[PDB]
This record gives sequence, C-alpha cells and structure tokens, in this order.
Amino acid sequence: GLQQCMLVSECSRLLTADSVPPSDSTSILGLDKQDLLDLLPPNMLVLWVRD
Amino acid sequence: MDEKSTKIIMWLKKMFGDKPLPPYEVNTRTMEILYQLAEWNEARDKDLSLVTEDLKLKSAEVKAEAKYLQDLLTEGLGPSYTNLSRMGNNYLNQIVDSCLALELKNSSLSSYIPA
Amino acid sequence: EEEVKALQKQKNLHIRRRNKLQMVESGNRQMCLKSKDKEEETGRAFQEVL
Amino acid sequence: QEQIQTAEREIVGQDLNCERAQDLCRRSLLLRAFNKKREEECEALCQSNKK
Amino acid sequence: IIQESQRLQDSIQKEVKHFSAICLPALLKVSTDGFNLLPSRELSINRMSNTHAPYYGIFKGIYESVRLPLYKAPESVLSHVADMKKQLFFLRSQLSSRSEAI
Amino acid sequence: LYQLLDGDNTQKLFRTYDGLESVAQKLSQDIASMRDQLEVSEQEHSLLLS
Amino acid sequence: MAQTLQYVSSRLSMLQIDEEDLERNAQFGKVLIELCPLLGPNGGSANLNRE
Repeated sequence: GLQQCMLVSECSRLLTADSVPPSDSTSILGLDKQDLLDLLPPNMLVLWVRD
Repeated sequence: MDEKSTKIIMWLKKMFGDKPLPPYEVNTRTMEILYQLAEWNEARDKDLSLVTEDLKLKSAEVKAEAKYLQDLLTEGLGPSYTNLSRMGNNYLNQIVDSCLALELKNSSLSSYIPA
Repeated sequence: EEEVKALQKQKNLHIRRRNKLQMVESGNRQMCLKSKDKEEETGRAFQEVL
Repeated sequence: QEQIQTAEREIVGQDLNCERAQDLCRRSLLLRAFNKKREEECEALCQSNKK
Repeated sequence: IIQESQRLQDSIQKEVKHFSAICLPALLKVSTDGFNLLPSRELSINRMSNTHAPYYGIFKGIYESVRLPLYKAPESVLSHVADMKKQLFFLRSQLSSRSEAI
Repeated sequence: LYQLLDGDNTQKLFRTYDGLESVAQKLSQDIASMRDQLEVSEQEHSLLLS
Repeated sequence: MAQTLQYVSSRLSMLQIDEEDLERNAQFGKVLIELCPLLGPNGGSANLNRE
C-alpha cells in the first residue's frame, strides 16, 4: 500500500509539470492525474496505511 | 610608481567614500604596504561577490526542492506525516540540526559517518 | 600520562567506530545484493506490462 | 584511521541508490495506466464496428 | 477510413518505444524564479545527489581536486575554493616574509 | 567556479568541464608547492641558525 | 604604538608591519586603524562580508 501510494504520487508529479494550465499541454502517454489516482488502493486501505 | 600610486589613491577613495582621505606619510614602504593591501582587498572582494551570488542561487534552488518534496510527501503520505508526536518531532529536529552542524549533503549514514 | 590516557581513549574509540562501520558495511553489502534481486523482479514485472 | 577511511570509501561506494529499480517501477505504473486508457479506446472502436 | 486506420496502426507500440527512450527524471521540472521550469536534475544542488546523475562523475573529480569531502553540501564548494585562495595568498606572504628575514 | 579559479576574466569563449577540473587541480598543486617552498625555506633558516 | 600594531596584525594578518614602520610613519598608522573596520577579518570589504 505504502509503495503504491508513493509511486502514484511520484508519477503524478512527473505528469503535472506544475507548468501553467496551458489548457493545451500534451501529457505523457496522454495520461492525466486522474488516470493515476485510479490505480491507488481502495480509500480504506490508503487511510489505514497513512495511520 | 606613478601607476601604483594612482591605484592606491583610487582604492582609498573607494574605501573611505565621502570622507576626506586622511593625510599620511607617502614613502616607498607605506606605498608598498598599501599597494599589497589594495591588491588583496580587490581580489577578496571579487571572490566574496561570486560566493554571495552563488549562495543566493543555491537558496532559491533549495527552496524549490523543499517545496517539491513537501508536495510529494503530502500527496503520497497525507498531511498526517506532519502530525508527529512531541518526541517524534524532537528526534526529527535533532537529526536535522546534527546534519546542519556537520554541513552534510543529506541525512544518510554514508554522509554522517565520514563527517 | 594524560596524553597517553587520552590517546588510549581515542584508540578505543576508533576501534569501536571501525567495528561499527564494518557492521554497517556488511549490512549495506547484503542490502545491495538483495536490491539487485529487486531490480530483477521489477524488471520481470515491467516485461509483463510490455 | 587508514582502516576507517578505507571502510568509509566502501560505504560511500555502496550507497545503494535503487534508482534503476525505482525507474522501472515508475515506468511500469505509467504503462499500466496507459494500458488502461488504451483498453477504453479499443472498447470504443469495438462499439463502432458493431454498428 | 483506410488512411486514418493506417495512421493508428501499431499506435501503442510506437508510443511505448518512444517512452522507453525518455528519462523520467527530466520530466521533473521545478521553478526557481516562478517563471523558468528547469529539470530538477539540472539544478546545481543535485549534481552530487545521485551516482547516476549526468554530471556526478565530473563534479566528483572537482571535489577530489580541491580536497572537499563528498559528504559536504554542494553549496560549500565555492566558499571552500575561496578559502583555499585566501590560504594561497597567506602562504605567499609568509614565504616572502621569511625570504626577506633570511 | 571557473571565474573563482582562473581569476583572469579572459573571456574564454568556450568553458569546458575538463578545463574546470584542471584549473581546480592547479590551485591544489599551487598550495602544495607553496607549502613545500615554505618548508625548504624553514630548513634553510634552521641551517643558518645551526 | 605596540597596541596599534597588535590590532592591525590581528585584523590584517597578511600585512607584514613592523614597529619601525609605525614609529617612522605615525599618520600612516592612523590610516591603517581607520581602514581595519572597513576591511573585514579576511581582507574583504565589511559591507560585502555583511551581505
């Protein structure tokens, strides 16, 4: 759970070049932050891991 | 002698700013000493300027990385990683303060031990 | 005499620190071998995704 | 001191940076997320073929 | 349709091949001045952070040449070199004084 | 760093990393050479005193 | 005069100044004392050292 949370976070950041919304910037592999958040373990497991 | 003298007078004017240059005995020895001092000061001022500008740049870079790591940890571990117990915070501060005291690149044992 | 005592203390200290370092080094060596195994496992998982 | 310095050089050399394994994990996760998106796109073309 | 379908032929494989060649850390861009995004690996503070960083081998060599320990923070390199220059000046002055005294 | 080591604002049009390592090695050598000269000078002085 | 020398030598460790230099040149000694605060312990300008 912890490894997966860290990995998702690391990869989310790879995608979010904090750059300026350009409404037009082509993401790597066409992936958005939301596509990665879906690969997170179930919310009950994430809270358990953080506690 | 005339060139060294000019350099000294210019240097003294720079150092004393708007204050009238104090009268001093101008002999071969006093001029040599002042000249060595002027050369030394000029060379050090240059070095210190370069170091000061670099530290400003490094301060910006460290700040940027700190923000990055904070964001990474918040997104990955949640806000709860910042809610450590009093003792936990004390332990964290001691590691941090020890590393700063030894001017380490990071908190790894590979850095702490040799230091 | 104080110097001899001080140097003996220092010698003992260096011996203890050397021993500790040797432990840390052995531990790290073992960890580095196992990390290579992880690299191989993760390499297989990556081939599955491909 | 010479022994300690040799041992130090060895520890510094062993600084296990599992960066390669971590890179592979990141790539794997990103590609998994990519695969999921491409599966959704395949399902959409399948629907068009049925029509 | 034939033309557009041909464009999308092996589209997944083509993309994966280009992805496999990219360096992921090059994607991590940080803004130091709020305006210019630079890859974190290109930051001067990270030149010694990882053995795999592009400039690690070069700076390792520079640290060893100026006798600066590898555990020291990268921000210390210029200050240290400045001190070394200061020392050189002092040694020259000492030599000159001693040569005069002899 | 290059400016700090070379002193000479000689606007070298192309600064290389290999050049930077060389100038850094030179500073270290200069300091070592100066320390050796001082040591010699100290021996000379000691001989004269003897 | 001995005090002036000690002060100048401590702050301007690079200067090889002898007592004969300050005895023959009293006004020069005053100049050096005035320069000492303007020059930091390392030979650099006091302002730049503060910065």
